[PDB]
Amino acid sequence: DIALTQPASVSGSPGQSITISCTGTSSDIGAYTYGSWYQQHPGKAPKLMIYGVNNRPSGVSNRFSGSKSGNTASLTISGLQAEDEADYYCASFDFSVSGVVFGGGTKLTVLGQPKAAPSVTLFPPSSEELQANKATLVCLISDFYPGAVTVAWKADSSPVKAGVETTTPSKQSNNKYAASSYLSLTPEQWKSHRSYSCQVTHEGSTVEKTVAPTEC
Amino acid sequence: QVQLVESGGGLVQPGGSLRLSCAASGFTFSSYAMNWVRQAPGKGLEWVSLISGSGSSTYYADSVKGRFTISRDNSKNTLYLQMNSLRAEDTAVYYCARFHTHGGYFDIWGQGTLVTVSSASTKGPSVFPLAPSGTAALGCLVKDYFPEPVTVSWNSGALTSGVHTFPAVLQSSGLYSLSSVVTVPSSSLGTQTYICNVNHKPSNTKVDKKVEPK
Amino acid sequence: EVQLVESGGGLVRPGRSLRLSCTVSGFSFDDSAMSWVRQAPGKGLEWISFIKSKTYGGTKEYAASVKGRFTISRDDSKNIAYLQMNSLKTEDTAVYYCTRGAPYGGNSDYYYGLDVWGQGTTVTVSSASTKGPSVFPLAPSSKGTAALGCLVKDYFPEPVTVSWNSGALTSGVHTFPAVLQSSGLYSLSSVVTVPSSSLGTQTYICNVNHKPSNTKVDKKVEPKS
Amino acid sequence: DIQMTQSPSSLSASVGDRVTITCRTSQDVRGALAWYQQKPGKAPKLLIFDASSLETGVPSRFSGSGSGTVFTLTISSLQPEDFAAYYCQQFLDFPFTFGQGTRLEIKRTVAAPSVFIFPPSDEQLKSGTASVVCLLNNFYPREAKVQWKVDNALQSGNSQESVTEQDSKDSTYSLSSTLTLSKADYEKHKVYACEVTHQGLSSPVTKSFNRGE
Repeated sequence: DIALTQPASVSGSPGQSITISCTGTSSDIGAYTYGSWYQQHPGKAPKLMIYGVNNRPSGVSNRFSGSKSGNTASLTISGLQAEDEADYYCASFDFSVSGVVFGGGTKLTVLGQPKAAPSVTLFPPSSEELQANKATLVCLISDFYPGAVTVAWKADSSPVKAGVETTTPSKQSNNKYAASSYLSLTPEQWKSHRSYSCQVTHEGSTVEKTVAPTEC
Repeated sequence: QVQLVESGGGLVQPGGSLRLSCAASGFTFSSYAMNWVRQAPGKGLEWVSLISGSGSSTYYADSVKGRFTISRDNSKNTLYLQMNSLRAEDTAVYYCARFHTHGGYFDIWGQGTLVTVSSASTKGPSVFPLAPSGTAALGCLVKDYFPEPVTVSWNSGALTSGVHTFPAVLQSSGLYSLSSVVTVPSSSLGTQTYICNVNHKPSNTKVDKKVEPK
Repeated sequence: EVQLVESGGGLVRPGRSLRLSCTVSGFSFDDSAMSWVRQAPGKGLEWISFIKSKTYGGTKEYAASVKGRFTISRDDSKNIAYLQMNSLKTEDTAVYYCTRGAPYGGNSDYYYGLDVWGQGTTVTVSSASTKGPSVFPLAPSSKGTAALGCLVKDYFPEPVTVSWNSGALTSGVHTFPAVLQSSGLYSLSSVVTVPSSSLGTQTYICNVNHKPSNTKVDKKVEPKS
Repeated sequence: DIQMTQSPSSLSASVGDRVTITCRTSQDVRGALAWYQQKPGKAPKLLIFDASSLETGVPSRFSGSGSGTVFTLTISSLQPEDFAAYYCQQFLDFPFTFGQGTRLEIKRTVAAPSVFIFPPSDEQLKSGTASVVCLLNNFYPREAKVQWKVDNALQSGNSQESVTEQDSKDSTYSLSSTLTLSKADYEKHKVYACEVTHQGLSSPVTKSFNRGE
């Protein structure tokens, strides 16, 4: 038998080395284990970081080093950059049972980022959608960090909660977080209030984008 | 360059087959072992299958041991994984991987193909233009898409900058929603070519919508 | 436990044939791959040949330097390995090591190294017969620390034993490495450092023992008049 | 075929230094290198079996690293039992060639050599071959140039050199230069000189003997 364990999440800084430990467990482990470390950017194919204990693949930066201490293996990243935002996985290959087992993965989060206010875009119900009899009010939040921004929909200057859907923050390629909010309204409801607004709370701040039923 | 491509995927009613094929070029396909790696949406990676270079050495994982069958064709230079009795839990991205000669590590990974199982039927995207109401943002909203993914190409694919692709939205009703925004010059709004194309592979719906200033 | 002992070797003549045997104990012969490695005297390590297990095609292969003149075979049920050399060249004098190749996992065709090494056996190719060492004295004529020396010329095969004061003087005794002269024999130098006052006090006695020819040469080093 | 280059050929270190040896392969081997250790007279043993992994019979002070072309062996705290010859071997494809070989030797205070000239023996005078012996005692480092001068003219192509291993007491090396001349060649000379060039010597040390003194 063989099983792996990885830390929940590790955090460093944009100029410092950090270590992530894959801990292996087995019973009477006289078996031959080959260890590899893989990098995964959000929504992209995993890439081979380390094989063996300290072998780096060609075309991979020399900032990634590996070590084996007893059973536990370790990835050390020095010269940490914002480009190393990813998840890291450890894979153990057992030659006898000839099986490779992965771990839970670690989220390598850096702290060297600035707090940027979100950009909020509000879209009036579409003309085709308006003919469709269901109004979908679109609110897009772009370029925010750290990524936890709540959305409040206001109709007629009062809070509204029915039909509001918020997508979880997603890491944009440009080193920013973005999210979408959709408000579903009846076609008669859309021509009911004077003006509806989106109030976004990114970090303390509140950004208000207004759109009225007078789109015309 | 050495390339691994995955084909075969989409929506499968629980119990279907969905034979996946990964085609590989650039390396001698005969001498290298090939693995399949499955990633559930939002969870970690895990291993499914391994085929040796000569064949007849097939190793599956524990979760699937009488359901997935794996065949490499060196003559056609590809490798196929076949599922049977696919439970609702096995919805994931499937990655094709190569084992190096001195085995243990996945040298090259395929792009990935999406396998989703759900009793819901394929619903073609409904495309609506969110028209632009120095640079202004306008775009398209796709409602009622199931399952992912939908390609939203602005300007017939020519447009490449100023286009933000919003992440997919998991609606409560069971369908999806997606949005694509494009930042075009305020003075260029009256002359730009603003036509969007939505390709929904799961239902094979290729729609060309036109968004105009309002 | 895991033991490899090589047998054979000795002196042979150029152009003839010779056959080295390797005996193993502890690990199974059938699924363990084997290799033959050669060390020239004083030069680096050189890889000669590789035999794979019976279950991985049983192919035999060699380095390009010895291909066409070397054959490596393995015998099952005896747990031994044969290496055969035909048309030996003068250069091929060396220590031969028998090694076991380690497959990447428990089993596989691909190997990462050679784990267990036998003590190695020596193979010398030459033309000269057993010629007992000729001992010549190098007397200290300097003038402090003075050097008294014995030069052993035309010895074969190596090695010879040099003793100072019948084994008494083990301090300051330097035995130079054996040098292969172009004449085919061997040359060795023994040097001893003695005080200038001690140069004319005691008697420098050098004992040269040559086992191959059974030569016991007693050289009395004295200052040269 | 894979060509293997070993750098540097000679390593000088004391106990406690961190020593790095680099094996460079023209082809991209990618994790099929093995580092072997050989004590001067005994059989070698396998130190690093992957480009980075350790065998069981190996102390933890040996570390490996590697990427394609370049593989490195690192010793952090040099215990005295590691002074030996280190070789690399590739394993991607046959032949499994061996590297040139790197040597580790004690670093001590630079000590100049003592040069002694032993003239031809009377016994060997009638033997037929006259030997001139040049002895270099207590030298450091290893590099040393020994030149033979006959009648004030330099000679070459008739010299043999023997180098002893590192001394286990003084940490020095001794060099033996043998010049072999025929009876006619021995008679035809007037003065025989050995010229020693080394870092320790201020100037080339000339030990001369009159051929007939």
